[PDB]
Formats: sequence, C-alpha cells, structure tokens
Amino acid sequence: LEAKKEENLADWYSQVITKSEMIEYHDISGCYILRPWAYAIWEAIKDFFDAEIKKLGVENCYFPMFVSQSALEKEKTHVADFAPEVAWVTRSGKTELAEPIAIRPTSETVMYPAYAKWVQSHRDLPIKLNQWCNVVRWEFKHPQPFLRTREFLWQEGHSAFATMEEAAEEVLQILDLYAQVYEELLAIPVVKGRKTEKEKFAGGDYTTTIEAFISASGRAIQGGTSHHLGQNFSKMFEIVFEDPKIPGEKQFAYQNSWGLTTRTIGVMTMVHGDNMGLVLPPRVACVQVVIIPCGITNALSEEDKEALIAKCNDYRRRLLSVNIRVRADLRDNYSPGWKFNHWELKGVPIRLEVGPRDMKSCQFVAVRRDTGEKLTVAENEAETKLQAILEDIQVTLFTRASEDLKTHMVVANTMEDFQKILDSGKIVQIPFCGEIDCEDWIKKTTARDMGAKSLCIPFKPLCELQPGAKCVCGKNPAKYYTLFGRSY
Amino acid sequence: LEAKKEENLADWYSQVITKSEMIEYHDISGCYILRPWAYAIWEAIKDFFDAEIKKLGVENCYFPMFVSQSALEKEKTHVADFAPEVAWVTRSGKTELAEPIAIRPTSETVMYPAYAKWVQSHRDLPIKLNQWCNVVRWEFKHPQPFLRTREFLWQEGHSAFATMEEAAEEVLQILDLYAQVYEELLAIPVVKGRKTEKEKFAGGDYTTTIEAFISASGRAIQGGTSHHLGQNFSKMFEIVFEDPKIPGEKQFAYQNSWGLTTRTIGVMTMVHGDNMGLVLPPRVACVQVVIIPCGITNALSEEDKEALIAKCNDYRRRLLSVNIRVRADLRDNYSPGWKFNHWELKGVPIRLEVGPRDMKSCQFVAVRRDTGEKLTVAENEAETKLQAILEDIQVTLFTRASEDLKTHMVVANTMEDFQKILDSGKIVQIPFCGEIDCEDWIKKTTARDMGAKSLCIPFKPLCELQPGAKCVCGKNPAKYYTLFGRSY
Ligand SMILES: [Zn+2]
Ligand SMILES: [Zn+2]
Repeated sequence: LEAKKEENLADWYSQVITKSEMIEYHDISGCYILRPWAYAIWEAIKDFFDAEIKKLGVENCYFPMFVSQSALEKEKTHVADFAPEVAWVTRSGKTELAEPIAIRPTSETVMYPAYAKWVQSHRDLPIKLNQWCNVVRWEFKHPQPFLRTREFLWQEGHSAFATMEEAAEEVLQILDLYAQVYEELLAIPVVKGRKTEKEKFAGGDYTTTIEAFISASGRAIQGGTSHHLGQNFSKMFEIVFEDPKIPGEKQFAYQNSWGLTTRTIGVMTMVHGDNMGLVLPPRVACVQVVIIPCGITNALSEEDKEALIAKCNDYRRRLLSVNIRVRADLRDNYSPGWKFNHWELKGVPIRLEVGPRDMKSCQFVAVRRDTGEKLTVAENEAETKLQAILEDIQVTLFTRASEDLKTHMVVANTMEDFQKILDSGKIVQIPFCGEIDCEDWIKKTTARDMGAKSLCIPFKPLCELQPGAKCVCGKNPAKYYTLFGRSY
Repeated sequence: LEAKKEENLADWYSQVITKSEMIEYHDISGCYILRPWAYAIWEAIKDFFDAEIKKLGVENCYFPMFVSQSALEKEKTHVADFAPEVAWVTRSGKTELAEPIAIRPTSETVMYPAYAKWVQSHRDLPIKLNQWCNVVRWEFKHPQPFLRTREFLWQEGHSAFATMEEAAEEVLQILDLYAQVYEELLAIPVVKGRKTEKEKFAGGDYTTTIEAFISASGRAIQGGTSHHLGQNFSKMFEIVFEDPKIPGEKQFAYQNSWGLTTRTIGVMTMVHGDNMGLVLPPRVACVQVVIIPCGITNALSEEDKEALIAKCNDYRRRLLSVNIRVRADLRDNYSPGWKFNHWELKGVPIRLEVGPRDMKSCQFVAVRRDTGEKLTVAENEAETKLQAILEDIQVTLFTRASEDLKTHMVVANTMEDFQKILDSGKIVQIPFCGEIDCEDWIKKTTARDMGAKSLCIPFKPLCELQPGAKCVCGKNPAKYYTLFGRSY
C-alpha cells in the first residue's frame, strides 16, 4: 500500500481497511459502513458462536431496544446509575411527540422487567437468551473503526438461574467460546482472566475477560467479557421465585451477562495484517481460494481461452465439493497481475494460478498469502493439497501470534522493572495489592515516565506469587499477579 | 384455548401468539418481544433466502440507519417527499446535542450516496447489497403483532445495474424467492402480480408483489415486494458512469428494491392455526418432532424409568442423524398429558410418544399435529417413516391452503357480482380501467355496501379479458383483470 505498518500504524490501518473494501466512512462519526468483506467475517464468527451457545441451551430472540419515559418516571423498570447516555427521540418530523422515546438505554432496562414477568415458579428456570443487534455510544476521542467505535455490531447474552453454581458454570463456558473465537477462528492467542475491582462491571459481582495483545502499537485489547451479576439485578427488578426446599421465603435469581463485538475484526487486522495489506485466517475468510487464469496473451487462441476457463471452473466445482470457499476471477477487464494484487490486499489465503503451460503438464500453482510461498500442485491432488495448505496457514498465523504473546508478556517484580519493560512496548504481569487507588496511581505514574491499565488477573499467571512479595506500590502486600499494559 | 378462531379471530390470534410463547407485549405499542419460538421461524426463512440470493450474487452488509441534519440541509443526500416520518434524536440525557441525528429516515437516504461514490466506471457494476435489520414506523390504528406493526424485523435488498434488462431480471427472480418462502417454507399459496398505479411504490417505475389470502378474516395480505426503480434515484443521487459504446454522455444506473418482513409469521399463524392453537409447517418448525415419555406411574420401576429415558434418547440421536429437528421433553415436573397440550399449542408437527407397553413390542407412536392422526411405528423404521410424515404434513398444509385460495378467489365481470362476491368473504378478479380515481371510487363504494383495495394485477389471470369488456366503473374500457379485496 502507501503506508508501512511499522512506520505509521494509524495510516496503515486506515488504508488497509478501506482498500480491502471492508469499511466505508459514513456521514456520521464513529459510525461506518460494514461492507460484505468485513461483514462476512462477522457472519463466520456469528455462525460458529451461535452454534456453540445453542448446545448450551441459549436461544435467540429480539428485544425492541427503545423505551418510553412513561415507563421510567413510573418505575416499571429502572435506569442504573453507572449508565450514560440515554439519547431521546422527541420529534416525528417537526411535530413533538406525545410519548418521546429513549434509545438504547441499557439491555437491562428493557429485558429484566420481562424476565421478572416470565419467572413465576422454579420451573420457569433457567432463562437463557441471546440477541444479535447493534449498539450506539455517544462519547469519543478519535474513533478508530472496530477498536474504539461509537457504533458497532455485537451479541449479548442474558441468563437467569435458580442457583449460583449454574450461573458460575455458564460464565466460564461462554468465556471459553470467546477464547475459541479468537484462538480458533481468528488464530489470535488470548489471556483468560478476571478483572480487578476497578475495571470490573459495576452492576455485577465479578467480570471475566479475554485479553488479546497487539505488538504493533505495543498495546493490549479486551476481546470479550462474561459477567456474573449475582442477585444485584434480580433484587433491583424483583426477578423472584420460591423453592420448596424452603417453602418459604422468596429467593432471587442469579444472573449473567456476556457480549462479543465486531472489534474482533480490528484485532484480526492489526495482528495478522501485512505491508501488502489484509491477511485473513482461512477459518473466517469469505473466500479462502481465488482461482486466477494466468498467461493470457493478445496472441492467445480462442479455443484455448475457452479451455483455460473450463479448467478454472473444473477446479472451482471440485473445491466446492470439499467445502472450500472458492472464487474464480474470470474477468476480461483486468490484468491477472491486477487480480493478484487485488486479492492479495484483501488477504485471500490461497491464490490458485491456472496457466496453459501448467495446464499442459496437467498441474497448477497455489500461492500462500502469509509466507508468499508458491507450490506447484498436481491437478489430481487439488482437494487434499489445498485443504492441507489452508489448515497449515491457520496454524502458522496462530503460532506466529502466539510467539509474540510469550515474547511481549513478561514478569516484573518491582516498579522500576515494570516501567522499563512497559516502555519497551510489552504488557506486564506484576504483584498487585488489588486496590483501586493503587490502580489509579499506577496509571498516573506510568504515563509520564499514556498510562498502563489493568487488563485481567490471569487464571494462570507465569509465576507463583511468593509469600511476603510486595505490590509495586510498596505500601501493601501483593494479593495476586496482575496483567498490566497500555490498552485500547 | 379460550377462543374459537371462527367466533373471535382477534382474541383467538392474541391468545395463540401469547400462549405459544411467540411474542410478549412490550412497554411500547406496536412494539413487541420476539421470543425464540417465533424468532426461530424467522431464522429459518432467513437461512433459506440468504442462501438463494447469494447464488444470485447479492452480498450482505451493514448500514448505520441514522443520519445528521448536517447532511440533509447541505444536500449531501436528499429526503424524498412521499416518505414520512423522520424522528430525530435531540437529547443525550438532558443535554441537547451539537449534532442532533435522524432515525431511519429511509434506506435510500443512507445508502445511495455511497452507491454514487462506489460507482466510478462500468466495471464497478452491478452493485447488489442486502441487509437484515429492524425498521420502525410512527403511525398506527390498532397494531396487530406481525400483520400491521409499528416495529418489525425484515431484510431489504438494493441493487444497481448498467442495463435495464439486468435490473428487470433480478426483480422477477427475487419475487419468486419470496413466492417460495411462502409456498415452500410456509406452505402458503400466493398470487404473483404487478401493483396498480395507485398502490405501487412512488419512487419506482413498477412494483411486483406476492399476495396471500386469509380465509379467516376473508382478507388478503401483501407477502413481499420487488420494486424496479429505474433511474429515478440514480438521477436524484448522481449514481452515474460512462459506457464506451458511447464515449460519451453520462448514463444512469438502473436500480432495484426488495423487502420481506416478519409478517410471514402472522400469515402462517392465520392460515394454518387451529382451535388447539399454533400449527407449524415442518419446513420452519424450531422443533419438528417432540419425544414424550408416556406411561409413567407412581408405581413404575426405577430401572424401567432409566430404560424408558434411554430409549427416548436413542430415538433422539437417530433423528438427529437424519437432520430432523428433535426435542425430548424429559421432565419430572409435568404430566405427559401436560406436555402433550404444551407442544400441541406450540404446533410441533409430530408428537413421538414412547411408552413401556410399546417399548416392549419394540415400537412407538407418532402423532400428527395437523390431522391429529396417530400411527404406530416400528423402532427400525424411525428415520424413514418420520421424515415421510413431515413431508406429508408440509404437503397437506399447502394443499389445504391452496384449496382455500381457488375457492375464495373467483372472477366478477360486473360491479353487482363484485359486491355480492366480496361480501361473501372472498377476493375478486375484475375487469379494471387501471385508473387511480376509479380505484379510489371502488374503495369508497364497496365499503358501505371496510373498502375493497387493489391487490395486484396477476401475471396469470383466471380468465382472458374479452375485447370490449368494460371496467366495473362502466365509464371506461377494461385494461386488465385486476385482483381486488379488503386487505390488511
Ligand atoms: Zn499497591
Ligand atoms: Zn373504471
């Protein structure tokens, strides 16, 4: 392209997502057009995750994401306090409304009253509902598409249980699916962990998270979250039943909240992206193999052109027979060299070159998007050899990104190591008192020496925390090893 | 239930959709909760249609369905005149916005400017984009869920072409897919046809439509539409290229618009529904076969209970192996008789009863939701015999509804036959001048003698229009046989 990734990331990223026809800037801000290239990736993720959560007993539904003031003033539902911002609709044209209506506000405001209605007995539990929708914020700084965006697409699940053991179960299950989406579909390694008291979700008891690392900016990013809410909302909303083990006082529902967004795509783009542009993991690529007729002359036959085209469609029908996603760019108007670059910049995993010389030898050429390696392949071994290169591409992408995580995620036991390491461009696991004010402190001091933020308290830390080890503050004993870094 | 379909349709319909757990009334109006039972049907339709249009080269995307006034006053885009109502957002809380932003307004306002940008050469054509989203109106009378609703889910496709032949092609193709969705997935017979000058889409040259008939209300309903827009919008939006056949003056894009909604479900419900509640066509049922252990006594063994349950799961795993959607209601808390009624009212096509007496004889019982017919089935012939009953159920539902269309869609050649027939509760095909004022007339006179509306000008009329045949008005010659009836 026109920008190196290792010189100007921001320019590089902007040109990559535009030239690959993934997004188009819209006549809003922090709001963009999701073109089919990008949308396809989301749909791939959507297909996988949708299948998995259904094995868990979660069902999809639709909730009207608006509400009347007439319900808020009268306390049919409630708005929590930690939750800005509720944008209202006031004017059906230039004729102000009898009932003005609130946009968003929160999923909780809209859903939980209905959960309350649906829960009469213990028989009516669990309640596990997911929805795929869109959600808008109203504050920005300089919204990068995908990473920090005002508008996005996502799913969020809301579950209600009779016990805590059940609720706790789903939280880790769902978090793992998210870890799969990153590690399996996107070939992006993540760090599973719990969020600190500061960074956790205000409305819940605890928040689990997956954290992905971006070695370009040297920052980390939150992949997805699974919240245990406990009874904080079932009390606030009177979602309540009675259990014949105690017949009885009224017992409250245990709840869960989990969401994954389109930022996955931005992570994918930032991790795997090339100076030749996008590069897609075969698991999510709209097109994994592109068939391109190479060799056309302005002196070539007209029976050979019809034959060359027929061979391209022969490969295509065969690859379709093994569930490979394949396109044949059979166009007069563009040079093959153009098509090469066009699909290279859109990061199609395999380029399948079909030329008459090779076609004579009853063979073809497969080119890898990642390494750029060309392998001559027998026509007979098309289905097997190509499926093998796709799998090997997925593995290579993940392996490489996994080697960046282990290399840029190290341990610091003091504050002066911590600052030294963080400014090298890594994320760090440190001994931590676990205290909000100390977190606030670390952010402030690390900045002008921006600031390092708490990412998660990893389920599996690199090292064991020695008894008597102090937090980096020095004023307190360290409760747990905690992962810190400048984030998105 | 608590209401007969043939006494109080409105009550019957309201209880059917609530008791089958399809929808829940929300704290808005004309706005409802789409529960997973209903949502599943939409997802079935979504899966089929999504596949078909992709064979046509249409790709999915996402457009931010809001816009800034800052774009409307400055004429970056335009708002058409026939298009109310543009509700605005003004208040991010109680702090009015620098940029207030418009909701909806029209897909055209948001998309076509970008189409214009995307079209530079003839190479950049066609442009075929679909999106699955949600759309809100702001006027009602007494919004029935699904039929006439303020809020709904739908898809709409927008296509741009270099020629008219291409555009014309897609219109009929897309309309046919809609006809399939009704006739194949929903087993609902439809009448394909063109809309009159009055009822057509203001922004387009012509509008094609599918019309379904509901013998309960005696009314018809519009299933879906495919619009040819011609150049009306490519001129309005400067979507323009140049063609080397004439190099050249600037030629304009030919455009298309097609949408299908969730009203399908309401049609399905109204056509096939029972006095025992919902009944689902196997093609769209979330669950086609429900396995229910029958025979449990409070004197039954505890090794036979573990055996009976194992047999239920044996059938279940087998049916899953032939891509049948199956559930085993293995619950302690409800009588089998309860489960019978519970799934009967949710209209599960086949009830699969597993009892110990039958289990001794190495057999089971399959019950049809439609006819209520029970057939004793050998365990060995589970996969074949059940798949055969499902197909036969789909056929039976469609056949019956097709026999209602032919019976309630007749020909009238005068105005006094027309009124006689229409008040019997049928839809009618009449000789028609094709004139808006006459249409307006027919609506007025037919009402107090509400009013009959034009449905479509059928591609294939029942009878041939004899030369010299007069329109029902009598003041004009009849251009074409036209289908009329009171509608939704
Ligand atoms: Zn500390
Ligand atoms: Zn007339």
